[PDB]
Amino acid sequence: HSLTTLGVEPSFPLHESILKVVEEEWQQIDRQLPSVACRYPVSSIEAARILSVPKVDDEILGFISSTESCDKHLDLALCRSYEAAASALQIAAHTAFVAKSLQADISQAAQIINSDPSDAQQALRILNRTYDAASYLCDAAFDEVRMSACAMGSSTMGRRYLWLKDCKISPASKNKLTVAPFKGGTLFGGEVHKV
Amino acid sequence: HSLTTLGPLHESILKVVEEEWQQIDRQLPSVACRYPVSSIEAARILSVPKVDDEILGFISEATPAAATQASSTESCDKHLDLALCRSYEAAASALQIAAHTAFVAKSLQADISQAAQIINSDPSDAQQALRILNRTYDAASYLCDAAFDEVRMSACAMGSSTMGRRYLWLKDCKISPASKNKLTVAPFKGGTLFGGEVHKVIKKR
Repeated sequence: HSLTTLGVEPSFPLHESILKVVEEEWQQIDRQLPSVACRYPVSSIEAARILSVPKVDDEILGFISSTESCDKHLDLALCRSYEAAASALQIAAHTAFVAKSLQADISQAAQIINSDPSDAQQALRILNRTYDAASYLCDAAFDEVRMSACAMGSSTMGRRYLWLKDCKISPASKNKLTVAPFKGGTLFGGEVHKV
Repeated sequence: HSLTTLGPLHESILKVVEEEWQQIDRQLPSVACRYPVSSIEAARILSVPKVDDEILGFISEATPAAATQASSTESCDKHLDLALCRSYEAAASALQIAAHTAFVAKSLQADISQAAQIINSDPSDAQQALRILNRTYDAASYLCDAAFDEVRMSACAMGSSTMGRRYLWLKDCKISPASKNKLTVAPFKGGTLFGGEVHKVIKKR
């Protein structure tokens, strides 16, 4: 009857908690990306290499060794976008595995319930596991949301530096415009009183 | 007990990522039909932010013009802006999918408990529980599908990020334009920005 878990026990409106998650990440778009290493462990050396931010080949660096400040900021933005997306992928990968196990468990319980509705205790034990898996999936979905919000914030931060790189305004005004909170809609939000 | 749904796990995930990476400079697939979202709020959030005319006008007026320089970064700049826009869009799409995933996950858990109560009370209602479980079975496959779509969107974002960085790092790289073109459009393989193609143009120490 009352199962239990250690976790959370033509229009599709956006959930209010999703909006809140996005808005809070966007209050400070230039921050470190949350690690997902402990909750969504990467399952292999291959995935591991493919998930890490790709390095600039030494071969290319050999042929290189005042927008340099811009160049570093743009690189950082792109690196964070990649990192936020890699994390979302790691989570999605975990979700796939869980969705699958949950599916196998449902069939199992169905098979028990069918073979004479009396082995309730067994089927109810299996359902208790599925219920937990469902809670986990809902939590994983909110983590995916958070990562997307971070990726969107980094993209935005990058475009802010890019669009201000050639105009002649004090570093103060440029910095103010670049770190300002983001609300979606427009790139700079709208510092009406720039001067 | 015959459950059904109308339409190498790790291997499958790798395949999708690799397929998207064969052409990193490409338009993103739409999620509007499969993962529709509504509200003035989500519309503002999901669309790539645009530069406002008052800020754009201000930037322009503060942008000096003359002959001299001649080295207009315009090209590179457009490539970088496109990469960051695509990164935003790929992420926003993954967000729409995630939103649906939260909804389905929560619905699935309410159904599981409903089935639990049925078989907990008078087990005789086997067919009743089976119909509830048949629905949870579908929701679970939906979730697996959504997870693969999220993986796809993430791979696209990573591809776009990598494209942006290839243009950024080749900018002041003292190599010919033909070599730069080749490295930039090469398939992305992970590990390094140009790995898999780099050696075909520059040997290592």
